[PDB]
Amino acid sequence: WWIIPKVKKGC
Amino acid sequence: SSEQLKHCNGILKELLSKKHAAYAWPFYKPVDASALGLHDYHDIIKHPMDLSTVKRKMENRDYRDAQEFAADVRLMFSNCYKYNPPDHDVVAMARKLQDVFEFRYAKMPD
Repeated sequence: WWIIPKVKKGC
Repeated sequence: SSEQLKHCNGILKELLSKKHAAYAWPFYKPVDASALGLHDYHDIIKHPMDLSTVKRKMENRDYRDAQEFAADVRLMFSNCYKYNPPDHDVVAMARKLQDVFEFRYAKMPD
């Protein structure tokens, strides 16, 4: 998933 | 021939496998521009592509040769490189998944 869309992944 | 399309299907299955899921997941489905707040996506990307669309085309016997399959997969990466600045995580993920694709596609049976 995205913490910030496109910018930083969370998973 | 059909042998080259089997090689393409093998690559597709690999790209969708758990082995590469950590960097392949952004490409599993079409970019949901509205959900991600990317309201300029479809003005910049005129030919969206993703792995679910490639898989649908493969299952429907849409691809007639390996070059057509490769063009779609590479279009998916190209869209990512066009829309996203290179310092964003999605670009690092695309580059790694394209590494997987290009190194195996190059082993096409002759």
